[PDB]
Amino acid sequence: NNLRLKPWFHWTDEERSHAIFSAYEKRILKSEDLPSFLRANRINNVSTWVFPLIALPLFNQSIFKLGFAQRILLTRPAIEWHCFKIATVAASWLAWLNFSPFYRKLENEKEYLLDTLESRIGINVLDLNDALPRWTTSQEYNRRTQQLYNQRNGFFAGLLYPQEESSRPLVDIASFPKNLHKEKLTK
Amino acid sequence: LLLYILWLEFYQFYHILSFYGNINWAFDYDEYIWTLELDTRRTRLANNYI
Amino acid sequence: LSLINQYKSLNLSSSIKHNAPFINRDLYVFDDLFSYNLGDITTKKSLFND
Amino acid sequence: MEPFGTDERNWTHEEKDIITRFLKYDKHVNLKTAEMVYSAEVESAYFGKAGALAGGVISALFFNFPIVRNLPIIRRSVIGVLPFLYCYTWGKNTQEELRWLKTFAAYQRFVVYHGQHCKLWV
Amino acid sequence: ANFVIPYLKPVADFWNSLCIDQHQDSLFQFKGQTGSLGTDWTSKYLRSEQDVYNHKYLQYHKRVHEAPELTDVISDNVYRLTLFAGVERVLSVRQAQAILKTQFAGATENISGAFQTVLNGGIFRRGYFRGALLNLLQFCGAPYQSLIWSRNSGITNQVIVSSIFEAFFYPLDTVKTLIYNDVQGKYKGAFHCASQVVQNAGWSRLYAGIFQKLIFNSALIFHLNQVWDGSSQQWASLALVAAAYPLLVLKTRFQVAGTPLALATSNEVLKVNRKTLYAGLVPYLIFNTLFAYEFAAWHSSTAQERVIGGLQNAMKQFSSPAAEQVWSS
Amino acid sequence: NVTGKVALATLGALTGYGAFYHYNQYLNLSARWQQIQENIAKDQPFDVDGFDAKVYPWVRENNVNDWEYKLVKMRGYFKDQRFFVRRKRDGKEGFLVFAPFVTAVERVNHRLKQKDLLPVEYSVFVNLGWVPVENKKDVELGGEVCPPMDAPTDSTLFVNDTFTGFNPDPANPEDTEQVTLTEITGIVRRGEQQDILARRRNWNKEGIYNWVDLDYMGKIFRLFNLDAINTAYIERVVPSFELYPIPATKDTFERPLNTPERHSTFFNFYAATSALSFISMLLL
Repeated sequence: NNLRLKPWFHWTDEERSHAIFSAYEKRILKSEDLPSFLRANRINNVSTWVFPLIALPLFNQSIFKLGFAQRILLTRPAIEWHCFKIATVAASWLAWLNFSPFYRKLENEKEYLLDTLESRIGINVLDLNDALPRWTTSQEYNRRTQQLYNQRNGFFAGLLYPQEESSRPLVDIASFPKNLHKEKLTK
Repeated sequence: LLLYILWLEFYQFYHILSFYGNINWAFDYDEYIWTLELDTRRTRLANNYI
Repeated sequence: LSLINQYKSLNLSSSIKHNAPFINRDLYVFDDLFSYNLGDITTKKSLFND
Repeated sequence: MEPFGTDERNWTHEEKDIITRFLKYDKHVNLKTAEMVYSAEVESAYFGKAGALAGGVISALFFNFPIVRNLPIIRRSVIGVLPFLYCYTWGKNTQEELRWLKTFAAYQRFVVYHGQHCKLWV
Repeated sequence: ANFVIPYLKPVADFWNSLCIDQHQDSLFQFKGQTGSLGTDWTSKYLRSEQDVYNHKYLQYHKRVHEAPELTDVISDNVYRLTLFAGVERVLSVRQAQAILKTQFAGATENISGAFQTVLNGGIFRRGYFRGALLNLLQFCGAPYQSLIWSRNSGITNQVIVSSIFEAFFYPLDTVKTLIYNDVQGKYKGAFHCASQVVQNAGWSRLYAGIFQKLIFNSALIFHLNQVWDGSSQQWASLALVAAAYPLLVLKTRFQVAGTPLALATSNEVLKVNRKTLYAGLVPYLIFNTLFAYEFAAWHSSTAQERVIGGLQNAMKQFSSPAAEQVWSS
Repeated sequence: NVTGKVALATLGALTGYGAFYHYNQYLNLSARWQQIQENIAKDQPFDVDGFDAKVYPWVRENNVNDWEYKLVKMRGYFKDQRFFVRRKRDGKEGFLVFAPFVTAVERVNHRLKQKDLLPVEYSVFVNLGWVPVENKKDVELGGEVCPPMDAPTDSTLFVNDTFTGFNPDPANPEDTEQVTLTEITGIVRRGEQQDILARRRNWNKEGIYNWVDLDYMGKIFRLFNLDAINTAYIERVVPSFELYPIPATKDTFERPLNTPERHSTFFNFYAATSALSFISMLLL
C-alpha cells in the first residue's frame, strides 16, 4: 500500500542478503526462487569490477579532452594529471556503486524474495535476521547463497553436501520434548 | 614458587567464594526432568568469619 | 550381553504338564466319563476352581 | 561408621569400589546421594583420557626435541616417554581424586541421612 | 569468534570426542520423555554405564559373525600401522643388517644400530615413516582379504587362504622390504623401485623369499591362534616361532640380496654366518607380543568364549554389595 | 616404459582380483536371494506373542542373520511420531516411513492411586512403507496404519496379559489401562550402515537422512529398549495389494544395498579394467 512498513524496512543490504541466505539454507526458500535473483547478483558483480574499465577510455574521449582537463595536463606535473584522472574515475565509480541500474535490479530481486518469505512464514520473517559479522558483506552472503545453490542443484548432493529435501521427523511440537527449558537448566 | 602459591591461594579463595551459592539438582518426578536450583546457605558463623 | 543364556526355556506349559501333580490331560476318558445337563453353551466358557 | 584416627587403615581400592557400588545401586540411599555418585562418575572420566592424550602429544613432540633428537635410541626413548608417563599419571590421579572426593561426600551424606555417626544429630 | 574460533573449535571438538564418552554424551543430549519410563537422566546414565561392555560385545559380535570391514580391522590393529609402523622397518633392517652396509655408516650390528639407521633419515618419509603407506597397503591386501575369504575357519583353512593371498600379494612385500632398506634413498617410491628391479633383474626377482614367508606365516598363524584361545601352548608356539624366525631372516636377505642395497648376492645369502640367523628374534617377539595381530574373524570357539566370558564377568558389578537377601522379592 | 608395464600389471592384478571377488559375491547373493524369495513365498508368518513380544527372538538369541527377511506377525499400538529416510523405490524419489510399535507394556507402579507413573514401553521400529517426495506432506501424524484387531471371543482373555501387559478389552473399566491393539505382519530386516560412496550419508543436525540409523532413531524418539531397537526392524508387508505410505508387498519390499545387480556392475567394471590393462601391457 506504500504506507505499510514492511518488517525489513530498516534492514541493511547485508541483513537482507543474510536473511535470504538463511531462508535458503533452512529450506524455507526453494531452489526455484533463486535463479532470477542469483542471475541479477552475478550481473551486479560484473557491473562493479568492469565499470572503471568501461569508464577509462570513455573519459579519455569525453572529459579528459575538455578545457579544464587539458589545462591541468599542460600546466601541472604528470603526477597531478594522474591524480586528477584517478580521482575523477574513483568519484564516477562511487557514484555508479551508489546509483547503478543493476544494483537497483538486485535490490528489487531481494525485495521480491523477502516478500515471498513474508507470504510464507508471515511476521516470522524477522526471525531470519541476526547480529551479522562486521566485515561480512552483502556480496559475500550472495556468494554463499550461490555456493549453496551450486552444491544442492548439482553433483555431490547427498554425497558431500546435504540435500535440499528435508527428512525431519513428523512429531507434534506442542508435546514433543524440547532441549531448552523456559527458565532453568535441565539434564 | 610465587606463581605456584598464587594458584593454590586462588583455588582455595575461589572455592570459599563458591560456597555461598547453593546450586543443586532437583528431580521433578511429574516431568521426569532434572532442574538446576539456586539457593542460599546457612552455616556456623565461625566459618563466615574465617 | 546379558541375554546370552539367561532364558533357556520359554514354554511354561510343557514344564507344567511334565511336572505338576495332576493326572495326564490327554486321556480319552475325559470326554464321556460323567453325564451333565449343560443346557446350551454358545460361548467359550471356562471353569474356575476351589 | 569407618574407624577414625591416625593408626587406622586408609581406604583401600577394594573398599572404595565396594562403597561406590553400594552408593550407586543400593536402596536405603536417597536419590540425591546416588545422583551425586553418578555425577562423580560422569565428570571424572574426562581427565584420565585427557591426561593420556596430552601426554602422548607432548611425548611425540619431546621425542624430537633439540637434545633428545640426537640421543641414542634407549636414552631418547626414555626421555621421550617421560612426559607421557607424567601426564598419564596426572590424568589418572586427578580422575581418581575427583571421583573419590565426590563419592566420599555422598557417603557422608548417606551416613548423616541414616544417623550412623555418633556426635552428629539434628 | 569470526576468524579464530571457527578453526580452533573443531580441534577442541575432536579432543573432546577422543576424551569424552561419545555414546553417553549423545544419550544425554536427548533429555525428555515421550510416553515411556526410563528416559530421564538417571536411567540414561545407568544404561550408558552398562552400555560400555555391551558395545564391546556388539563390536566383537560384528567382527566374528558379520562380514569383516577394513576399518574395523585397521582400528583393531591401529598401533601396528599408525604409531609403531616404523618398528616394522626397524625389524626389517635388523633382519637384513648382516649384508646391508649399515655397519659402515654410523651404526652397530644390533637393534640399536637398526633403530639409529632408521631414525637417521628423520621422522618422516625418508626416516621412521618410510614405507608406512606401503605397510598399510600390504595389511589391507594380504591379511584383510585372507580374513574376508576365510571368516570362520579352522587353523588349516586359515593357513591355506593366507598362503594363497601372501603368494598373490608378495611383490608388494618385496617392494616394501626394498624401500625399508635403502638408507641413501635411491628409490623414489614403490613404482620406481619395482620398475628398477624388473628392468635390472626381471619380473621373477620380486618373489625372492616367497616360500620362506609362507612357512613362517603358517607358524605365526598357529602361534596367533594359540594366543587367542589363551591355551597353555602359548610358550610352545613362541618356541616354534623362534625356531621359524630364521626363515623370516632369510626371506628379508633374499629380498634385498641382488640389489645394490646389499653386499651379498643371492647365492651368498646362505653363506652368511650362522650366528646371524636369529638377527632380530627378541625384538620381533617383544613387538609381536605387545602389538600382535588381532583378527577377531579368525577367533576360534575358545577365543570367542574367553572374550565373551570376560565381558560377562565385567558385567557382574552392577549390583549393590550390601543387598539384603529377602524372603519375598 | 618398464614403469608403465609394472603399473599396468599391478592395476590388472588388482582389478582382476576385484572382479573375481565381486563375481563370487554375486553368485552367493543370487543364491541367498532365491532362498529368501522361496521362503517369503511360503508365507508362514511367525507369531510374536507372549514373551517373544517383550524381548524378541532376534534380540534374545542375537541372531538377526538367521531372522533376516523373515516373516513375522505382531500386535501393538503405533506411536504418533514418524521418521522419514530418503530412498528411491522403482526409480523415483521418495521417503521410507518408520513408526514406533509398542509390542509390550510394563507397569511398575504400586502407588496406583497416589502416583500415575508412565509405563515402560517396549517398542520396535516398523517401516510403514514408501511415500514419494511430493506426498510427504500427506503423511498424517498418528494415522491408522492397520485396522484395529478384532476383540477375542474368550471372556477370560479380557485381562492384562502376563508378559505383554496388553488388555484386549474395547471397554476397559481401568481407563489408564485402555489400549487399542492393531496386528501387523512384516519381515524382519537388519539396520543399515553408513556408506558415503553409496550416497547413504545422513546429516542429523540438518534433518537429512539417507540410511536407517536405528540408534539415532531410537534416541530421538525417546524410546526405551534402545538395544532391541538397534538390533533390527520390521518392514510391514501387505498380503497382495498395496494411501500414503504405500506398504511393501511380497514382491516390492525394499532391496538391500548389496545386490547381485550391483555386484555384477562392479564385476563388469573391474573385468573391463583388467582386460584393458592387459591389452595395454601387451601393446607396450
